[PDB]
Amino acid sequence: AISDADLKYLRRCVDLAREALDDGDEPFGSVLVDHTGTTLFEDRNRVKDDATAHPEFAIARWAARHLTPDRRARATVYTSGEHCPMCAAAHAWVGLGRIVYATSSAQLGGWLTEWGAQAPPVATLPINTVAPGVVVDGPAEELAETMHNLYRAKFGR
Amino acid sequence: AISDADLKYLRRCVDLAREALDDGDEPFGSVLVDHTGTTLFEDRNRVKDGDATAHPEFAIARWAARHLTPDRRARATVYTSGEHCPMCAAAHAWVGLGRIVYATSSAQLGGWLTEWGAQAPPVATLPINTVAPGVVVDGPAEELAETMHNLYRAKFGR
Ligand SMILES: C[As](C)(=O)[O-]
Ligand SMILES: C[As](C)(=O)[O-]
Ligand SMILES: [Zn+2]
Ligand SMILES: [Zn+2]
Repeated sequence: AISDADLKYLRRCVDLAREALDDGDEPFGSVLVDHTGTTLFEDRNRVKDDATAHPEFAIARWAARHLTPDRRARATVYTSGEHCPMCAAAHAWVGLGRIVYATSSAQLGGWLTEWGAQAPPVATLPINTVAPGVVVDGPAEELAETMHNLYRAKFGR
Repeated sequence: AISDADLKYLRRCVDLAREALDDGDEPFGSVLVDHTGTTLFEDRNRVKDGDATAHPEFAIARWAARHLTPDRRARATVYTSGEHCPMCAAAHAWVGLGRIVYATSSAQLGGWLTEWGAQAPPVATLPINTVAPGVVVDGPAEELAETMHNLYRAKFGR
């Protein structure tokens, strides 16, 4: 279930991923939203300015520092790309709520393989393999081509 | 695959885990050792201030990314009292660290929790190589099973 409201936030994730691309980083963007609708924190990949500089992970730590457990449980995380296992686990450790993603890690994995990219050193596990209790929605068919194009800009060869 | 020298570092990890439990934190301890046998960085769990991501293996991955070249990372070993959760195993692999040696597996931990009637963590106890297929992993250490059973029971089995 991805509503029109969820798509709007996913579009903002895509914009953040493009901000990252244009700054020399990798095209991953994410947004943290309170149950009450309000955007709490937005981020993107900052690999240039540690390979662990993932925005979803920054979200998890920001949430643990700024929000009570009750507010974390009720918050939603939107993301352009489905969390890697590092980030899915961090999300569950700090007790955040629903995740909605635009493109799956399986999708990205298949595209990387087409570009002849040597396999990343972390497996593309579905969020629920890592974090079984998290409610996960995605991918968003409307945004597949756009994300393919952003990924091609960074990782195509 | 567990040498005398490896076991000595695992005993240091256990001591770090005990330090953590005595300070109010969870009993997890880890040490980063370079290819010359020199300890570079030691750490322990620090979750009690409210950040459940304050794991020592993740601190080591970030420390290593800041302080070590890619070549030095690849040749360093991470010793740990408990096998890396998926968060920490992924971070380890993303930063390009080398071998991991652990005293107790995640299979041991998960089996003990269910023995004790304790709630499972919200992160699945995936073995390191499910998350990070290329990392060389050694453990667990039979010599340390009873100690770590006792230590995890103290924190998680009440
Ligand atoms: C979707 As990611 C590589 O920022 O965990
Ligand atoms: C063995 As652990 C919970 O510090 O990743
Ligand atoms: Zn990630
Ligand atoms: Zn961990």
